Amino acid sequence: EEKEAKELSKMMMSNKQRKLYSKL
Amino acid sequence: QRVTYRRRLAYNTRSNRTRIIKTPGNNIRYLHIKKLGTIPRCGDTGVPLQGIPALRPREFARLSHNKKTVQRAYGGCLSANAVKDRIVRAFLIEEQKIVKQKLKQL
Amino acid sequence: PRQISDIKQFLEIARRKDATSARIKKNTNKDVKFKLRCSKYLYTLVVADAKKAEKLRQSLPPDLTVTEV
Amino acid sequence: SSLSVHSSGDHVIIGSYDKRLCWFDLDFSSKPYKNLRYHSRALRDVSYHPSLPLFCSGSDDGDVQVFHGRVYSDLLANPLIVPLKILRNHKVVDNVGVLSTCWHPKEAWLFSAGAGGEIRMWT
Amino acid sequence: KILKPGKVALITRGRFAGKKVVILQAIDQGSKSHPFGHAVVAGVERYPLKVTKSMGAKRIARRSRVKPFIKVVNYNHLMPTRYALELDNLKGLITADTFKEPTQRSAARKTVKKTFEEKYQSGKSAWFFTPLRF
RNA sequence: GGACAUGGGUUAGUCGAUCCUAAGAGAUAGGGAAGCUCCGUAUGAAAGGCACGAUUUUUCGUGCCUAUCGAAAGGGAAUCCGGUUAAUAUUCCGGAACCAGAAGGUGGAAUCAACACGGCAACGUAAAUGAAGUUGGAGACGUCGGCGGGAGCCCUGGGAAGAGUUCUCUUUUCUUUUUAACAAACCACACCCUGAAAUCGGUUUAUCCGGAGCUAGGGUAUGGUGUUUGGAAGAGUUCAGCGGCUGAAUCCGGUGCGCUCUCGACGGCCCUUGAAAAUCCAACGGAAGUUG
Repeated sequence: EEKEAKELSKMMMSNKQRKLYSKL
Repeated sequence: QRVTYRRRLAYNTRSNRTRIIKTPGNNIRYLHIKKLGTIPRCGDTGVPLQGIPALRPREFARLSHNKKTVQRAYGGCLSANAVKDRIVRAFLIEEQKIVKQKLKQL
Repeated sequence: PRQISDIKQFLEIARRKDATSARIKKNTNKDVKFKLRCSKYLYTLVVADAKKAEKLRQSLPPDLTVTEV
Repeated sequence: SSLSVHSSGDHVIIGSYDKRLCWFDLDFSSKPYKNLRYHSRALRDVSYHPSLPLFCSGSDDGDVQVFHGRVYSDLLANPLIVPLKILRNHKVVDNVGVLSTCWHPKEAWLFSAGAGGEIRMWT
Repeated sequence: KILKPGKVALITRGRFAGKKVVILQAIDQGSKSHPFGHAVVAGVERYPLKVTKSMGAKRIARRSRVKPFIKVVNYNHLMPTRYALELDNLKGLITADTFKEPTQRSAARKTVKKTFEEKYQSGKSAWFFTPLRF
């Protein structure tokens, strides 16, 4: 479940908010 | 059917340009049209530039950057042959002054 | 005015909030015109097929105001 | 790079050297319905399974990306594109990876061709 | 025979006009895809900026970065030049197979970029890395 | 009755004025003149700016470079169709667009190979940072002559609706057969590529062109008053009924030393060579610069 939760970045560009996951 | 000017300007002038249309109501009418646009001239040879439309000056402001330019040095300012002559002449004269510098330094 | 050649584009523009009303125009050649009044353009989709016509009409959102010829 | 066509004929998938998979819905827009930029190298081939709602993309990085694409004839039902698997452990020779991918006509079997001369049958 | 692998030249036609390139390999005979005397070249698309005694190593490195390009160019569109640039890293990496294979095209472009980095940093071919003002 | 009396009537982001400059007017600096006032318009003027900085002796330093008025025929941002009143319409009404300015928002594009790729090339693509400075273009241009293209008009062969004529003749005489701005897609003298041309060829109505690359072949650009569709047939028009409503039709083509306008490519003429400026765009330059 974690792999698909972490890799679900469909076409969203600016909506992609993996900045928070990369710092926090 | 005869027509009239749509404006209060008589006197067909270079700004009072009209065109004949048939309206969906079966009427012959004038449409007042603007002067034709101009393709930008080349800066060195003076010929029209290739790849750019013929618009009025203010009308150019509505185009994107690529539509007003050519992807080359001086694109939208000089023609291809003018740019090529600039490139060759620059390089050759730089070669000349290098040779003269070598000759005169000794 | 704008012509739309894609049905799902017509639905997407209808989904967009700028859509205000819709007209269904039945022509004499059994071709329907689905017209959508937006803020800036009248988007028109020419559907020549009858079965695609009414499935699209029921596909249109219920909140949108659809009007007869 | 390459193109594949849905069996229904209303959907097209475009593989690109720009590391992008382009899903086009022919009844939606001339613009791509979805863009996917997961591959790290130029994407070589895209193929849709003739029967099962799965499609795959083979790129030069050696990874084969497997997607589940569900298509309904309804106008409301936009195609559902979801990641399903990322097949790895494929060699890269002369900076060339997965060159061609093919789908079994009956079951979910994927044939992948590498640059080293190996054919992988992912079951 | 003034156009040989390793000769510096100038491009006068195309997007990369006025840029200095090195003849990677000459196809003077021609090819089926290019029925003329073409030659593949590697050039500098964005020349590095000038540097000074001052500025930190960060700024000097930031201004010393170089963006290359690789292109098949006709002889009539190339202007040959007396200076010559050679390095064994850039011998034989390019071919027709490289152009068809886009990943190889990008890989060759990156290799040309890196090779130009050590060359510029080492201070060789300063003329080749100096932009031409026309 | 344009007379007399009483009321009513002119609706604009898009049409003009306003903006710009022209010839020319006209302050200021100055100098004349007893003065009224005259001359003078970047001149014998200290005629204003812009940028950098841990804040500098918490009393500022370091750099870098011209009024105004004057055009309802000149230049110039952007609107069309149908309808409507007793009288107003590109102004109102319905429908459909467009321009400029402003802010942030959404989607996409570039970027850890900082500021995109393709095409041999002409150059193309939905994007694709660019300060000071400099430079270029557009705006922006005579007159005449034919040639070619388009549009409207004129003309014309059928079809369909009514109408005129009908002693006789006339498959006919007439009328109606309409499609705007705007939006999208489409569309070949200049330029490029290969190739090297005399037994010289190509070619216009008009003899120009070619080893400074002809012919030929393949490309690129320019691109509507063109075609196809949206607008848009629901409109307008024509006819048949009904008591506002209901039925139909609004079709398919030709032609040209034709007319008006316009466009294109040319030719002629001058001891005549046939505005400026506001505005607008571009280039060169390279300042700055997992998030951002």
